[PDB]
Amino acid sequence: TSDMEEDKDLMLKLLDKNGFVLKKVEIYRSNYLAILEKRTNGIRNFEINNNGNMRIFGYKMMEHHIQKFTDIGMSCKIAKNGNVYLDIKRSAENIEAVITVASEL
DNA sequence: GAAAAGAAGCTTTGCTTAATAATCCATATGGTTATAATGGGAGCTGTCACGGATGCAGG
Repeated sequence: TSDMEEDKDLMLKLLDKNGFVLKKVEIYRSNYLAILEKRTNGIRNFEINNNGNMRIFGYKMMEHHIQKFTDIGMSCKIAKNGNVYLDIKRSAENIEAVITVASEL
């Protein structure tokens, strides 16, 4: 969707803004991937699904980071190896909120 | 005889997970300590009845 395009525009705007460099930005399963450079704060990528949900996924994230993203109301799915899903709705205010909580981790 | 409806048969896809890079950490191994530092310790103490093998000795 073009809303996913514009939310990609503000996403790269606020990740490029806040000094969080990217490994690669990928359209994969027709979904966006704002992948972090290193596994910083136990986080892998800042992805966008086309199903109205931008998602933050990681590997062995600390609990207090997860609490900081449930401050802005995000779902989580831990795995058996430390893989953690973080669901939020894809919107510009959620772009600003997720990248401003990620910008203070 | 039409028309909803449900399966056959394709696809994706979010999730998992097994293979593999990375790293770190137990582990071994050896070295190296330059004053001088000179014979242990529990041994049980209240069996016991037989018995055969030493063991010693004088004729």
